[PDB]
Formats: sequence, C-alpha cells, structure tokens
Amino acid sequence: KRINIRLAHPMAPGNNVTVGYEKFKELVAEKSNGRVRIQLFGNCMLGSDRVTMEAAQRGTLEMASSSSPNMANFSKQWMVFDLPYITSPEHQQKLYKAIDDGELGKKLDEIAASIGLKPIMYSEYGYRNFVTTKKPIKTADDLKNLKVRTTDSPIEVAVAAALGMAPTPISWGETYTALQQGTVDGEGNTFSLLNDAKHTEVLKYAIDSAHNYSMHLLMMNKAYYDSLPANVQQILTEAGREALTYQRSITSELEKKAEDAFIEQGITVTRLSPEERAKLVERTRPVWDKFKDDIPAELIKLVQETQQ
Repeated sequence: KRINIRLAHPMAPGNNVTVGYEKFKELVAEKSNGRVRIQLFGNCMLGSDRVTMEAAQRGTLEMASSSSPNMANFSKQWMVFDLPYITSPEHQQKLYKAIDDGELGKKLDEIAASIGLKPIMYSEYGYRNFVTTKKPIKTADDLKNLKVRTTDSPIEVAVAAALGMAPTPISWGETYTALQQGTVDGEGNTFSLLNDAKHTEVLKYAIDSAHNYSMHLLMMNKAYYDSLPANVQQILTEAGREALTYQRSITSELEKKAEDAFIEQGITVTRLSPEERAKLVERTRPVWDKFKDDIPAELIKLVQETQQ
C-alpha cells in the first residue's frame, strides 16, 4: 500500500531549494514505482521554518527543511557553518564530499539524532554578499559606519560590528521599506534572494564578500525513519543524495542568472581584490574566538579540513 510523506518548507515556487525538493519528490516516486509519495508543502503552507521543524522533531510531521542558522535554535552546534570565512566557494566540492560521505557528515548525523532527526538533504542555500542602496562599496573600509540590516543571528551581528558597520535586526518583511525609506543603508544576502524579492529595485552596489555560508537542512523525524522498511529507508536516502546533486548545480546556475539580473539593472558588482578579501577575513576572525566556547573545536576542524 501507498506511503504518504509530508515535507514542509519555507521557500517559494522556483526557488533553488524548492526545485531540489521537487526533484526529491520525483525521484522518490520513480524509485518506489509509486509506493512512496512525497507531498510538498512549500512557501510556509504548514508553518514558518521553526513551526514546521518543531513538528518534524516532535513527530507530527514526517519531514521539514530549516536553514542552518535556524537549526542553531534547536542545537547550537550547527553555528559552525555560519562562522565568517570558515568556507569559501573555491573549496565547495570538497565540502560537499565531506558532508556526503565523510566524517563531517557522520558527526552531523549524530548531532541530528540527539534532537530527534535524520538528515536527508543538505540543500545548498549559498554565500551572502553585502549590498547597498546609495553608498559605493568596493573596499573593506567602504563598509565602515554602514547601517546594515541583519537577521536575528548573533554571528551575523558580530560580523557586522567587527567590520565597523552598525547592525540593525529587521524582519525580512520590513527590509524593503527600511532600504527604500533609508533606515538602513544596506544588507547582506544571496544575489538570488535579493533579486527574487525585488530588493534590486532599491540597490545600487554589491561586493562578492561571501562572508556567510548556509544550507537548507531537510530532516526526517528519526523515529519515523527508523519505523520504515529498509528498502524505503534506502529509497529516501538515495533520492536525497541524487536530488542534491541536481540542486547544487541548479543553485549555481540560478545565482549566475541572479548576478546577470543585477548587472542588467545597473547595479555595480565589485569583485574584491585579494588584498581587500584578506582584510574582511582578518577583521572578522575575532568573531570565532568570541563564540569559541559555544561551538565544538572538533567540528571547526572537520569543516576547516575541507578547505585545505
């Protein structure tokens, strides 16, 4: 008989994370010949990121996807991935290998288990970049005294302050108005979300700072997973792994298209010099020692090992 598995997530139609979960649904159906069906509830149809991951943890929902910074609200260990410049785009393929098949992946499995969850896909969300409405930013010093919108992430706030910026936490929904009306000067996010949300209408400058990395973590209730037949577990695990291959590639392509939409809209996108990138790394590194006591050294080391 048919197994119906509900999957909740916060992302909008056509979004890189959404299309990965569509691939997941398609592969689960193919592999199970229709016996297992993923029912998608995107765009917060079942709740916010937090509401749906609590339901998955508790066992009233089978699967949910949460951003890595939002997972820090269930377990602080996930904060390792938010540290400034802990990873960079140049080493992304080795990061994926470590998560997919390596000791990093296994430790993350254990951490999820301790809060009632089984990881199924580590969806790529991307690297955040600083953008501004009116003030040109081409250098590290250009960032000093910028009023910048932040999320509620303590690491995001610390990074802004380390760079001499003035951080203001503002909900996503209030951020367009804050930029338009001038209560902040800028923000930091992926080019794809900024363009998709039409913030580009009010922006004029961007730098490829890549000062924050994140993922969207698709989790299954672990007790539920452990209740399934071996062959169904295998279907889910394999569909996840294969959908992720596609999702990581689609993310790259959508980010290129987002960056082109920026240029088309007259936004000046500065490619930081090695000298200027180095200053952002150096200025932000004290943030790691500030949060040292809250993130396990072993986990920092496993992530750094992917970068060299």
